[PDB]
Amino acid sequence: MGILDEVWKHKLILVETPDAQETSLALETYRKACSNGRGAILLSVARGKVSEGIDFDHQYGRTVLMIGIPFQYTESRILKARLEFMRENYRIRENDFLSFDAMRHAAQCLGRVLRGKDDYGVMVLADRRFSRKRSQLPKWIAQGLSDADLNLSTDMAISNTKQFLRTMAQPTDPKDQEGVSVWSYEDLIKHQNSRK
Amino acid sequence: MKFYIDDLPVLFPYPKIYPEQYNYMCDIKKTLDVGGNSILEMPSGTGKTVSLLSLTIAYQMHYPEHRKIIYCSRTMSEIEKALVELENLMDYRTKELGYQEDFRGLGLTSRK
Amino acid sequence: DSLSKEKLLTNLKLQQSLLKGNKVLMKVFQETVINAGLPPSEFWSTRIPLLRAFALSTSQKVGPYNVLSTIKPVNKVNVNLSREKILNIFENYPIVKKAYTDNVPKNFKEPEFWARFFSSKLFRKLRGEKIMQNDRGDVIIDRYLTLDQEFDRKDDDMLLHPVKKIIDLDGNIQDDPVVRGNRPDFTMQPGVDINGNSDGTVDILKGMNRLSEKMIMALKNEYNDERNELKIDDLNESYKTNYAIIHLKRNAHEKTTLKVSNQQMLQQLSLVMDNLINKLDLNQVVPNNEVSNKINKRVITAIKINAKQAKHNLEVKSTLPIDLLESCRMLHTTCCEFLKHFYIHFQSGEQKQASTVKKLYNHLKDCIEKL
Amino acid sequence: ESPSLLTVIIEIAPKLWTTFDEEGNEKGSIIKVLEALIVFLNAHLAFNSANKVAVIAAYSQGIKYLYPESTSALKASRSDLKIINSDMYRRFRNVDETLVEEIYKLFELEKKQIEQNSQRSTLAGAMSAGLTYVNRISKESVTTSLKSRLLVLTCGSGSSKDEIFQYIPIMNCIFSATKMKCPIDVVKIGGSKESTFLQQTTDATNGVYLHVESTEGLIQYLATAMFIDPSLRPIIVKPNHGSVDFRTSCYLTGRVVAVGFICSVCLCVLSIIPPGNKCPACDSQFDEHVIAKLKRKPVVPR
Amino acid sequence: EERENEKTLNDYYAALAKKQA
Amino acid sequence: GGYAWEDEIKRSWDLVKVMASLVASIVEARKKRTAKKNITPYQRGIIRSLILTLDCSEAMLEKDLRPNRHAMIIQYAIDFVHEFFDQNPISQMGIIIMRNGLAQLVSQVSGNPQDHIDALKSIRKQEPKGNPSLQNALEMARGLLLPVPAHCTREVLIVFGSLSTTDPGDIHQTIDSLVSEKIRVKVLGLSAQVAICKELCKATNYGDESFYKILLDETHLKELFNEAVTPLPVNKINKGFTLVKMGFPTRIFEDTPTFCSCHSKLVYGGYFCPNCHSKVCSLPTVCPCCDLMLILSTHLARSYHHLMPLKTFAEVPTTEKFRSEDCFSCQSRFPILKNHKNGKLLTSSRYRCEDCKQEFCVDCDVFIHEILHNCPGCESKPV
Ligand SMILES: [Zn+2]
Ligand SMILES: [Zn+2]
Ligand SMILES: [Zn+2]
Ligand SMILES: [Zn+2]
Ligand SMILES: [Zn+2]
Repeated sequence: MGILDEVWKHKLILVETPDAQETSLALETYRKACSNGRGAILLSVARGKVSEGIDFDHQYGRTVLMIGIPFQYTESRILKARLEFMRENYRIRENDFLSFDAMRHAAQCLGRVLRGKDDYGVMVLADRRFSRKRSQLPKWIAQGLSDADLNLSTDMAISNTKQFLRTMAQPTDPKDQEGVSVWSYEDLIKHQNSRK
Repeated sequence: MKFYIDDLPVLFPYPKIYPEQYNYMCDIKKTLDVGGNSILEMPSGTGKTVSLLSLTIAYQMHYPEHRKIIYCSRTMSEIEKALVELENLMDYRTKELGYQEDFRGLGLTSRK
Repeated sequence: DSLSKEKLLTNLKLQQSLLKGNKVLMKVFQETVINAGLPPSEFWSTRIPLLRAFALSTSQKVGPYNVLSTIKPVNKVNVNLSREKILNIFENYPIVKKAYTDNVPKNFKEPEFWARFFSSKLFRKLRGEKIMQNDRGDVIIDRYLTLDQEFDRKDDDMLLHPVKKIIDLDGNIQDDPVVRGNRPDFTMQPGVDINGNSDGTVDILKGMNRLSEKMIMALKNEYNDERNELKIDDLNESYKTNYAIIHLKRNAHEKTTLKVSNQQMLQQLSLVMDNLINKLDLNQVVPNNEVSNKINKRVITAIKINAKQAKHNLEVKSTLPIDLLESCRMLHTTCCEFLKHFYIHFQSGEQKQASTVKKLYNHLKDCIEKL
Repeated sequence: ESPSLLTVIIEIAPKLWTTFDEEGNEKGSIIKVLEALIVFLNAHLAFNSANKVAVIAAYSQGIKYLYPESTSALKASRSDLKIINSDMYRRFRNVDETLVEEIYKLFELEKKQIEQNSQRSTLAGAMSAGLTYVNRISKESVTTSLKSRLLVLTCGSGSSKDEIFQYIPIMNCIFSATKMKCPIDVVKIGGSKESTFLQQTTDATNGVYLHVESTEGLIQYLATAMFIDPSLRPIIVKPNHGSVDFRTSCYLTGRVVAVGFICSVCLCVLSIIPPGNKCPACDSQFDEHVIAKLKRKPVVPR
Repeated sequence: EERENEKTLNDYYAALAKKQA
Repeated sequence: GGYAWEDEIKRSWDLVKVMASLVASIVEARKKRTAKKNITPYQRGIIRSLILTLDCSEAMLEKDLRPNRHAMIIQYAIDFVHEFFDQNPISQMGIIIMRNGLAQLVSQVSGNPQDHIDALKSIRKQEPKGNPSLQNALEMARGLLLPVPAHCTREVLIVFGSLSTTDPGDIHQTIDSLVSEKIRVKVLGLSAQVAICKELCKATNYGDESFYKILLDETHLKELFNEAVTPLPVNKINKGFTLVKMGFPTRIFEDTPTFCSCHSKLVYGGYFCPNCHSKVCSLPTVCPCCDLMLILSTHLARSYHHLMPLKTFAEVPTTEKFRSEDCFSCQSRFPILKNHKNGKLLTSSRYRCEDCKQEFCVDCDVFIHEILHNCPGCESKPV
């Protein structure tokens, strides 16, 4: 349908191949293209090789476009047997366990975008079924997720992303973060004395 | 920096520290003094690996038991990242203490 | 490299092309280099930035990009093929240039070649489209399909190289070599046909990854790091400015090419006191009709001087005809160019080029004689 | 057409005026220049109903506004002294009475502490204060489209030479006046024919420079040359003779600079290479190679 | 005329080529 | 299972629910004054060679800035050229635009702002399009800044609007070449923080990350454009302190038109060169006949206020006994300024100077520091 042709005008497209060597070459190509400002997009499996271990700090992140909830193939016999075992032995519901596993894979996908509090990047989740799963997110992502963003469409999500990227492209105030977001040794000593 | 938690001196290899990191060291030291299992979730982005390595190396050196540290990760790449952070931590510890103490740290992977 | 001063001075063809392109500089050039005998190296010595600008106007090229993705039709459909589009097709896809070299001067003309190529399966493969056997392709172009796959295989040879262990995804699956867990299902695996063979949708993924790698490695030409990568720069100390500070001494020397006592100070001050108390007659300001004559004469003479200067202050009109005015203008231009070269060689301060200074002095004497 | 603000900067230095009185045959020329200024201000207020007048006196120990009075002085006050006759125009009478009362107060202050002698002339500070007052009245905009004009009445008297410490403040005043389109007119009453800084002030800010030697007949000069209203500036030519070269003085020798060398850091002007290869005002060690290139003699065959 | 100017530059280039020759 | 219409009415008028406002304004005013406390006489390179790189690609077609990006960037660049040549007269400037993957040079590096104004007016009519190339623009800036003398600081200003760029070759080699040539690049981004621009600004400014500026709105764009007319503070490691040989021409006066030596046209006025006696049209320019910098004293005079700045005026304490009831250089009476009923003389509008201890109003505080650059109280002090 020619979507990728429009994508090629801005960012290079790199896809996680099943071959691990070609995936590593694609990943280092993605990092090289993000470094020199050519701009690149990486398409990866949320349960694949790239989703585990590989981090996307600073320029290598800036957006985690999550296409849908990473649920497993539900009618696979191994997963159904494991779900029945979990229900019978630990009283864990099958839908609850499936939602937990998919949400933890989504969470580990979202956790790769940040390294350091100077880093920034948006986490967009493109499915209708994330909206009920706000509580199943990790606590810090839940704090970062405002209630007005739980049912966004595409257009105001794009506008909010543009406003966000304009907002933290500005230099932060050192006085706004001197002893509240990052501590010096003196701030640590002050907090130690305040605890006791 | 260098600071103290209870009676345990900690050599953090950065001049600045996140508050979540200090709470993380407090919780790990409480767990290791009690001696049980624990599940701790720092937010990503903050220096979880450097905090873990700093407190565990400080606990191993200062406390006389010199308990071994088994850092089980999920992938070889994360093993290498933990090794890099550990190398930076021990370089900082050598710089601060003025000497390289008797210390061995290695990563284990396959023959390939 | 090629942008150095001597390279631009020795570049005869680029100078000739700049001379052909420009028009106003030819009046200087044909009257100074040819008609006055100035060496062209001296002429282009003072115009080195102009030569560098003309070199960089044409030497630069656009960045590589997915030119075949931009090429789309618009029954009759038409596509516009720019020359730089053809060049980028050749650069990004050497298979198209290889098929161009052995066919266009040999068998059929270039528009027929591109008409055959856009109807071929090779174009669909290079565009990332899924190839289907129902399409006709082009029988001339499709002979290169196996050789295009050979080029794709050769492209993996110099692209494959060992990577750092931070992003070594190959070694992550080789960390446990004897793992024999449950086989991943068909969702975790590439698609297959009814016969179990590959459906070719992974081929377009490998093709676009190869295209991205080729674009990136095209930048890699002549045109301990893990510790730095893994360091948290926010937790480190903030950057401290090392800007130089200056302290200025204001005790300058005074400009070079009857002090009153306090008693007469107080006497004059008290005189002004009593003269302000007794009467400030403002009618005394009127001149005595004789000093006013001199004041008006001085002011009107100053006004006459300023107004004669500022009566007359795109160039202005000239009483000369255009022939004599242009002759005076080009003589002034070649005199100014000779003067500039003479002053450059005079203030250069090198004894090795004093003969050039003597020749330029003789040229200046000839300019005086011509004036 | 449009009203304008006439900010008069008169430099009543008792030493300068005493030297001017001793050089001339007459005495008490401060009275003559003050009454000529008062008549000129009356003429300016007669030019338009809405124009205003500012007067700042640059005395020995600072500056002091003469018209209008200080707001604290207005609130504290009114002993109406009879220096000016009360039968004149009240609009002129208020200005004249305020001016002469503040002249008497400032001269009583000068007599009070005449034992203290200061070598720091405050003409440039008074010019800066006048520019700030012009900015205040223009930005206040109680009268819309109010023009402005600075008149500087100074005396040289052949005693005070050119002062190098005033150069940067005068240039800053020049750029502030050029930014605000406020002409600066300078009248010099002294034996020294040329005042280079004030000539540059008049030339750069589209002002009029006028050097005179006799305080008598000064109102003719003021009403003829200095009465160029800002509305009629482009249609009236200026009698400012003696065009200035816009040069400057060398830092360590003091002479007016020819082709010269300036420091790349502090922009101090040097007519020669400084000794020790170090900048005098800036203390920056110059490279010996580049100054050897500057010291290189030109070439000629034998 | 531009054409005779180009002829003069071509003749100058030919003279230069003879100079290297 | 319901619908939107069956829900209760919005009642937007009910949602609107309704003195210490001066204190709330003055805390922000003091925070603004807090950021201006770090005033130091940093050495700044007065002689500059600023290459203005303007984006003219498809990202300028976005109308997120009124009316489109390209038109107001051209207008702000015109205003920036005027302000830059007003405050840095000696400095030269060249203009480069990026269009269709090719950097385009539109005006040579010259000290005449009128040529750059005409070039910008010529570029204003054409429609921007294409895909920008940071490497081509930086290479052409490197070529243009190559004949710049060592005393003159080499700077590149990039008004970059796109978020991605396409380069013919490696851009890190170009960054290393720019660092080796002592070229400082300041990039004014439009959309977001591009990593390559941040890295380029960090490397070319000796580890300074504050040279990558991103606007927020119209006023922030104007402030960022007005921030670039000030000369950049040079590094301590720079040892290019060289004497600059230059002349001060005398303004020649003649009613007869004569040929100028710079453009070979009939000019009434001019300035005869003090070294080689060749007249020039405008100043400051290098001499076309003897290659000497020809400036006036006023051209030097514009730049001492960067060399020594005025220390910022200190807000007076409320409880402190005020010296005067009116302003010093302004004589505007300071009002009571009762912010609340018991505020009394809270945040008194006097601004004491650190040297003369003279009080000034808000208009004098924002005038003596901006248009003037000298304290009238400090000059009225009889030292
Ligand atoms: Zn200096
Ligand atoms: Zn000219
Ligand atoms: Zn000259
Ligand atoms: Zn004021
Ligand atoms: Zn002061």
